[PDB]
Amino acid sequence: AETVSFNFNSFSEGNPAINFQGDVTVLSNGNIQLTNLNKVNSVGRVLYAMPVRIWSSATGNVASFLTSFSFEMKDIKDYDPADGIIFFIAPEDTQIPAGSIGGGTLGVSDTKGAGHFVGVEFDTYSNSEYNDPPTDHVGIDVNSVDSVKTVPWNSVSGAVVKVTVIYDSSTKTLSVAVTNDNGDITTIAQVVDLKAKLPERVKFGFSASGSLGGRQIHLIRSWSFTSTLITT
Amino acid sequence: AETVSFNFNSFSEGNPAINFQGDVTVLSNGNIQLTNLNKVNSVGRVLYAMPVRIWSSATGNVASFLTSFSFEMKDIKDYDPADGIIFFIAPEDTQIPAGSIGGGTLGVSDTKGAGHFVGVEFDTYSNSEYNDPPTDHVGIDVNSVDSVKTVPWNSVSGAVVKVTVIYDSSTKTLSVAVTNDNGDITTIAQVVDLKAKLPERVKFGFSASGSLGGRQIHLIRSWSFTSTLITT
Amino acid sequence: AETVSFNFNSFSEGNPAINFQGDVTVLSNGNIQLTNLNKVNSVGRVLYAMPVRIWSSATGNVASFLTSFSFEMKDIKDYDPADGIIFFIAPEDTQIPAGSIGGGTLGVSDTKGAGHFVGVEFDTYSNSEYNDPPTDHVGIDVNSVDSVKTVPWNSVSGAVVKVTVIYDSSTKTLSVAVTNDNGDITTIAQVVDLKAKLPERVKFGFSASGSLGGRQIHLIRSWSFTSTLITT
Amino acid sequence: AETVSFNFNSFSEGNPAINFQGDVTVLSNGNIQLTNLNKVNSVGRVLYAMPVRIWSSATGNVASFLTSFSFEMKDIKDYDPADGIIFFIAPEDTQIPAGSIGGGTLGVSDTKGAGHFVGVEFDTYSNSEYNDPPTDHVGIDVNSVDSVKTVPWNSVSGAVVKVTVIYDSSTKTLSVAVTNDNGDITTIAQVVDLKAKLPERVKFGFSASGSLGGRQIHLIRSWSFTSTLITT
Ligand SMILES: CO[C@@H]1O[C@H](CO)[C@H](O)[C@H](O)[C@H]1O
Ligand SMILES: CO[C@@H]1O[C@H](CO)[C@H](O)[C@H](O)[C@H]1O
Ligand SMILES: CO[C@@H]1O[C@H](CO)[C@H](O)[C@H](O)[C@H]1O
Ligand SMILES: CO[C@@H]1O[C@H](CO)[C@H](O)[C@H](O)[C@H]1O
Ligand SMILES: [Ca+2]
Ligand SMILES: [Ca+2]
Ligand SMILES: [Ca+2]
Ligand SMILES: [Ca+2]
Ligand SMILES: [Mn+2]
Ligand SMILES: [Mn+2]
Ligand SMILES: [Mn+2]
Ligand SMILES: [Mn+2]
Repeated sequence: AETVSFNFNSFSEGNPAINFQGDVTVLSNGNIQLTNLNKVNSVGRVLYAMPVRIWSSATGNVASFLTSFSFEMKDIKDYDPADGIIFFIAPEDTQIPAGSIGGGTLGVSDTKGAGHFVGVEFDTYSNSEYNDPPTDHVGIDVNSVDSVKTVPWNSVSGAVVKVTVIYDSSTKTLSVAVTNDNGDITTIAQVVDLKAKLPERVKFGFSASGSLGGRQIHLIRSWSFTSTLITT
Repeated sequence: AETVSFNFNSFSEGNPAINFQGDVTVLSNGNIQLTNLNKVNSVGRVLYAMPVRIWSSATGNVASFLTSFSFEMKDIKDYDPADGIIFFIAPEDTQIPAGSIGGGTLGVSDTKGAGHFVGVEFDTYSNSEYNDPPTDHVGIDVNSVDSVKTVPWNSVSGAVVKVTVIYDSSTKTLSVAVTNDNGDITTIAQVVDLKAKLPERVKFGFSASGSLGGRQIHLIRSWSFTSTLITT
Repeated sequence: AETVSFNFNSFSEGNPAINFQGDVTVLSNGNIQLTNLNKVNSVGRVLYAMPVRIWSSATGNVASFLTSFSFEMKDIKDYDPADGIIFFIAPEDTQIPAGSIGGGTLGVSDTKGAGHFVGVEFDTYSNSEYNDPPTDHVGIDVNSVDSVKTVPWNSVSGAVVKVTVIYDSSTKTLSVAVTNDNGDITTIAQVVDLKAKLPERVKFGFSASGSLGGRQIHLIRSWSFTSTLITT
Repeated sequence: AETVSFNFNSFSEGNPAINFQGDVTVLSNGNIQLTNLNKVNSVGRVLYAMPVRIWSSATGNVASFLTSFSFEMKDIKDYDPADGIIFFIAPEDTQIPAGSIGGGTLGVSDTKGAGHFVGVEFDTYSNSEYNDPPTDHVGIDVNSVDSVKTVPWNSVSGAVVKVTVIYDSSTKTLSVAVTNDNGDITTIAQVVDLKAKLPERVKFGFSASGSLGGRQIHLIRSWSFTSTLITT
């Protein structure tokens, strides 16, 4: 079997295993701050440097994975807490969209909200142009920020949130479990054929964005991942 | 929302939060040993004392849950390592089947392998009478030990295994991620409508069994659980 | 360590984790109203269903706990605002006293004011037969409503009151911090050996009562609790 | 009554309500980092600017207070995680000791471990010269880092810890409740006569320190406080 696994309790700038793109910054406490609070239409993204092979054209197998991470979003004075964080999977050549308006595109799509990626979003702002639900929410995105499926959620300022994601190759099911600060959990699952939406080699990472009037702190505190592809 | 959550790093006999049924024993190290190595057709089960309400007839909602636990199986001299452990959900009145033959019924079904429960089994013995696969395996069981779906696996003696289970109420999907000793992960997912197979109030627990010639150590080391039911 | 913890932001009738005794009712907003405004000598009690083990006869250890809750008392027309709320700890078999006269017994003691419990009372009526102080007050009760110790307080109609309680096993000190509507805090502490007054297994809950002429609204809005017993 | 209350969800440099002393730094996420990871014998302290009157020479009363705060300690590469954090109360003229060696003095005492303060310490290093216990611990300090009383504890890297403290004027009891990451709580209480150890006006704050080889991240995330002195 082909297995890739890593664990980050703290991040550091200069670690060859991580790729920073945009306004990403590494705080003294090891946390990653994705956006710059003083920039208009800010966008920051962090990726695992090494491309992971999620499927083989030789065998036809797709890999399974288990990943968990914790994040924190916090309100800043005078600005609307926006726009949110997104865990995504994209081709190995992925770069922040050219002329990115930040904001509701979460730093992964164009102005229409289209792009080439698959991901789970923790959206803290209702963008009517992308058909966002009227409340904070978690959603499964397949090549667009106009979510395929969403579920009501609640973002608490200064709260450490924990997430666990499981992808089962056989059923092609992607399920997420979000453990809120108060103990409550929120789940969402959707069938996504990674083999038909993405290429053999891909990169995993997080992205966040803001606008002119919408800004807040987007922190990534830890991240562990394991994937296994049956090579036979 | 209605949330139930608990965390067990070590177990102790005398804790009103746990129900012991059968040959269950609590070791000095805080571990739970499910079966008795000196008994024929031994059976031991441990349940969370408080019944959890997984669905409401009033609203029609089903709860979502996230649970993780670690176990260990170890070979003993002269006996075949059998038969395995099973994480199950059953009605609040659940008791070890009358005249239980232990063995391949995992302590949850009658001789035909039928019963009233939903669970995930870590089977270390191929019982042809229940249509078991020819190797160790993980399987989803709905009211029977003749698994609805299974996936090849490998039980390593003396190895601590970790499991994470997510049930999404919306899709009614139950997904499991098993992290082996060597780092590799095994997953299996299946759609199970809990509202149609079980009653409003249920109990969660683990069960293990042996036979005359099949016996091994079955240990439960830790267990954390959280469920949330939307009451609206 | 043996830890029991729960959190209630809202209560609902039908939740197996809660035991209702007496005139208790669950409002549409999730609050619990303890007494019935239309009944003479009304009494209502709510308990956490699962019995908690506060001490072990095996080791000799007593547990420590931290609990916080918020309540509201409101005046109704023509009736004297009485009699008050009481946070108590009693044996697992605890029931409203037979032939309870409600009133100044707070639904936990007999006519002489004796009973088997430990609790903190927020008394809004001076009952001279139980040697009550001449003003509203908070008191520590050990098997009697004739308080071991009391401190002047002031009950404000329609005001949300917050309370935090800490019990330190080592010193066997029980301290209470009451945060009034206007910001001021009131505290009271007393040494109470739980191991000598109560049995190994107990139940936690609140109780309220009224009389013929004394009636008012008694609301419980939220409640969180955590206890840890060192099992070694 | 005389009441002083404040609440900090995030800290900012430039807020006249806070006094920074030493290597204190305010991160972009609003957290306060007490020590400098690149300095030998680093020391950082933060105090509430306004002096609080804990007792009156006119009446003879002592104030009661309820305070809660959350912190985080994190391991850095190559350095021993030391030395810890301390919540303290000292005279209004309090300054970092002259020629402070940092380390085991927690930035509040001289080399002998003597000083003029009262506080609760979260010690992550056993300094034999101050008679420290052999494990991590919480302790009550009265004018010395050679704790009057301590209790075993465990510091988990990257874990958000919550603490609640209550001081009852009548009994002169100070009790602390520490809620660990895994849910368990730790408590410690001690009788301390504030009126005989400190002057009428004092200042509240936190302090942290490191040495040459001992360094780690010390963060203060939030802090709320309320004190009430009966003026009559
Ligand atoms: C006016 O633009 C909108 O501003 C919001 C905050 O107010 C969000 O950032 C949206 O993404 C953005 O489109
Ligand atoms: C006939 O006994 C069989 O023995 C095995 C070990 O050999 C297992 O325990 C099987 O369940 C049991 O059916
Ligand atoms: C005449 O009965 C009294 O009524 C009061 C209000 O007037 C309180 O309820 C007292 O407990 C009760 O003894
Ligand atoms: C010899 O210096 C010591 O270093 C330790 C870490 O190893 C701690 O910092 C002690 O306080 C300090 O006294
Ligand atoms: Ca949005
Ligand atoms: Ca079998
Ligand atoms: Ca009274
Ligand atoms: Ca020390
Ligand atoms: Mn969205
Ligand atoms: Mn099987
Ligand atoms: Mn009274
Ligand atoms: Mn110490």
